[PDB]
Amino acid sequence: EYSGIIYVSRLPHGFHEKELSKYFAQFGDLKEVRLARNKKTGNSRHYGFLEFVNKEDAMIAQESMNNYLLMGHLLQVRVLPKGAKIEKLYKYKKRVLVEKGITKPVKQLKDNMKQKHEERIKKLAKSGIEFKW
Amino acid sequence: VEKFEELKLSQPTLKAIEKMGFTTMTSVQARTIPPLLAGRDVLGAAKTGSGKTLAFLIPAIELLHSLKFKPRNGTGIIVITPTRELALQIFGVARELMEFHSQTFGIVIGGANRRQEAEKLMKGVNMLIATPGRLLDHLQNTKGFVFKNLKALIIDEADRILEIGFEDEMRQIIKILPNEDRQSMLFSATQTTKVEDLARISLRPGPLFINVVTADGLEQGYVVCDSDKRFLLLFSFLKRNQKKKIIVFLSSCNSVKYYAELLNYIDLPVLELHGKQKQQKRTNTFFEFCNAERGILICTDVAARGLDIPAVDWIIQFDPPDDPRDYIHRVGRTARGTKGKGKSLMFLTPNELGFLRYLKASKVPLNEYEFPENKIANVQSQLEKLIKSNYYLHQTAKDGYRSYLQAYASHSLKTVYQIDKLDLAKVAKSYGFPVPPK
Amino acid sequence: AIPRERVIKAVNELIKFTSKPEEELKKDLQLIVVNNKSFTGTSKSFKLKLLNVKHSFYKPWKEASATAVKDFKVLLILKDSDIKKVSEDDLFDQLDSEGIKVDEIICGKDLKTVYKAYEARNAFISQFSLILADDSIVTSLPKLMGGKAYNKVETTPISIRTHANKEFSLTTLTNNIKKVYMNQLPVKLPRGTTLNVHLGNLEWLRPEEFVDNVELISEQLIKAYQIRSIFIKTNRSPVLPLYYNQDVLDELEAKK
Amino acid sequence: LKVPPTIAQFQYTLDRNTAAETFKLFNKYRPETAAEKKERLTKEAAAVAEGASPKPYAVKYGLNHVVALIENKKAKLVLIANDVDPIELVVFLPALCKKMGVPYAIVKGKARLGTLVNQKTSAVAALTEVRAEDEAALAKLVSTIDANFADKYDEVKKHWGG
RNA sequence: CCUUCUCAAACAUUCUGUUUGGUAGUGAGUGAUACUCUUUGGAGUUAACUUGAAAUUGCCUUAAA
Repeated sequence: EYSGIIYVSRLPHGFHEKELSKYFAQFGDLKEVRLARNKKTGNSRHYGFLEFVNKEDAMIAQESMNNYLLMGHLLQVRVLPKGAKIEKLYKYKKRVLVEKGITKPVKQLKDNMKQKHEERIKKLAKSGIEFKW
Repeated sequence: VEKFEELKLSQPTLKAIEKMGFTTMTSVQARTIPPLLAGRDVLGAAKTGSGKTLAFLIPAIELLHSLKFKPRNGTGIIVITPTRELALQIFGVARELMEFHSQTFGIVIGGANRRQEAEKLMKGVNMLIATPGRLLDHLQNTKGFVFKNLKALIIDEADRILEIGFEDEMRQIIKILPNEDRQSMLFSATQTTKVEDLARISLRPGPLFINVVTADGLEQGYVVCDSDKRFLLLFSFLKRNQKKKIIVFLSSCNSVKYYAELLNYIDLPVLELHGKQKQQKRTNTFFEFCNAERGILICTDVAARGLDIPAVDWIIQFDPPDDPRDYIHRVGRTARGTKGKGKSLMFLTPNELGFLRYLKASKVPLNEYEFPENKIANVQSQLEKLIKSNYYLHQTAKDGYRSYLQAYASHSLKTVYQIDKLDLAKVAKSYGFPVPPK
Repeated sequence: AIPRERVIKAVNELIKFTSKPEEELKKDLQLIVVNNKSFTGTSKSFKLKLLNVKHSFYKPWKEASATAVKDFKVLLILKDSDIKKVSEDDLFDQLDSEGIKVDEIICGKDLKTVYKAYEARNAFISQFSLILADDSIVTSLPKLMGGKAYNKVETTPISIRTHANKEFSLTTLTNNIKKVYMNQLPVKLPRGTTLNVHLGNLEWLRPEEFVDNVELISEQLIKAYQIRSIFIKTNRSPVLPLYYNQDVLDELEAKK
Repeated sequence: LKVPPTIAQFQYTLDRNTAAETFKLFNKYRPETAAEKKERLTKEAAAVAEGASPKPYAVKYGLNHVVALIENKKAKLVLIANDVDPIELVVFLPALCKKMGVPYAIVKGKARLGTLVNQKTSAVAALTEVRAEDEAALAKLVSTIDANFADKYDEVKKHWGG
């Protein structure tokens, strides 16, 4: 027997849990709505998972919408086998750069410039191709 | 040497021969043309594609022009030219004379249009160019409207003709043909004596035997194209900055025509050869290419015979031609050649790799294959969105397509191509301007 | 700075590293790398730069690529109302002098309509290399051209100020496409600690062009941006030293 | 009464939405009105009377013409009404396009098709080559009629209705 | 059933010239080379590739009734 959840792919831009829950509630109040968003550069992965109340609500909403078309996108939506356990994909965002540096004085960092460049000329010396500086 | 003046034939005949650019006739021709003039049967054997067109040809307009006023209705001479390719070519040598007047010339061909064919036979073609089997169709059907008055019979390129599988066609035609005043001739360039015991029919006295006489210093290049629409950037073959010497095989005159203007618009050196050129531009082009270093030309099995531009970097075997005799053993072209350098590639729609095995049944170890992109998007749209000859009419670059499928069509067991799969069917994935070609 | 002979032995002995026997187009490209403490901070900025160079590797890009597989060619983007003003056959009378000709002059209107459909898009822009645009639109280009073709300094548009003052007329397009052509090599200034200007193709003019390029560019950008260390390579290469500057290094301690 | 499988394939049509989309498309393509041709040809009339032609576009709607586009084959999508006075006329299209692999689509009403074409009726209106603007909307559209209509409705081929 | 930042000043009067500014993406994935970093926290940056806007679980009411 299948699951109560509905897999949804093909999710256009401007279609999120506002719109997900907003629309799909018409099939009954849904337990869960998740949209798979991007770890950075905030936007989605264009698919998400849902679950409503009972298997029947999933029947209704799915089959009603399974091939439904919108904007440029026809939305392939279908249930899953027993369970399938929506787990992960928390709401993400675009996590801004945190800049810590540079705690050390030019001692070890300008050193590591030195030793790193010296051993660099070592590296090109292994190539081997002979340079200077 | 044989020239136009001696024979004292009609002013228009040889006067028009003066328009082929020939100032005189070769030794194979000198060994033949006046020697033939008689009731004397002739059995030609000579260099491959040595120019024997004129040689055994001029009998036709001679005998007939002496009988010119006569039947004009019962078709005068029949040539049997087996290969769809060479058939259409040597018909290109039926076009030879504008000053051909009294004569008409049947193109009688496998895969041509029957209703068109006999629909033109009712008009009493004077001299015809056929292929044996469906010619049996028209002497079983139309013979009354054609047949009985025949004058001269010549088997040209007896090569596969006399071999097994055309024999029914033959022994039936000659058994039916009006041998009474018929002039029997069996021609080729080079073929065995087994022709003889296979020639036991249609030989009466008078004849005499005229003979005027893969290489491992070369490896045969190899390519596998899955997409049957397969196209190539010869620029990366031409990356030497305009300088290459490249020769390119493909099927038919229509096709070389198409590729000629097309690849003219991808802006490459463009020089081509086919039956539809006169002898004038065959000279100008091929000898221009012996005066050329940078460039390419496209030659079908017309120029697969003996013609020399040396040290060609590349022999493109594209859309494999007729004859594995020539295909395999003409490779003393590059090496052991004029001792120039290069190799020879053939672009293979996939399933036919057994042809390869046939070639490796002919036991040459082969090597190359690299990664051409049939998914280059440009060349995909760089052809079949743009329209030209099919942009003149709805009947043209088609004719390119047609020609390809007909020459490809004549081959059944000759090549490995299965009646069932790609021959002709799944190759229709190359069909049109419209793609995917279902 | 810097010594001439250093980068000259690097470029010639570099020709040694490329002397050993697409993939070719991968290998032979010579790239100039440059670093710093940090590049311009906490802003993704797509602004490009018009470099002043010894000459342009455009013309060698053209002629040597006239036989190439990719066969690059030219674009430019007009505004809405200038299109009908400047025809295609107008601007052809002129550009020829330098041997340089555009193909297609389109409106972003047509990018937003016919050239959307991201495969029709990216397939329409990816067959190019050198790009043009106009500033007034370039501000609007981020959303239209989309996140793909800003991944190549190739495809990302150069900008230009085409409009004259006021009510633009074509003369400045005629001479100013030459201005954006001959002396100038656009280059991009991303985030992070690292920027490698894409420089040239080795099979083009003798190192006499390229080394001078290295000079003018190198000391050019050294000035304003206070770079840390400078390298050169050929697309593949373990980096080649030229000017190792720890002087301005200590500026790290200046602010911190 | 029980109705033959070749009928009752009408009565299965495109939904509110998909139809709505199809007309979102074609309503771009209205074949120009009569006063239109009179327009352009009057203006150009005066022009070339005193003082460069991209290929025009529309939907190709002639029934004879339409079946003519098919069997070549040309067309891309075909719209077929559910009501023809001699219901005979169209019975063979849904089979035909079938065997020819053409995207046929049943859209309800002959007034509804007839109105996009500047006529009172069509019962068949179809297009083959389209401008590049909507080419994607086409590929997806036909993908939508495949997916909606075509997919699960193989059943209609058997099963006398009624 | 949505429609896209299509320009600025400054400088010098030249049918244009000079100069500084102004632009955060559909996503998915290929990836061999580096830079840089900071205490494992791997962060920002480095050639150039495939793609039907493809998929699976990286903690205001008159655009009504």
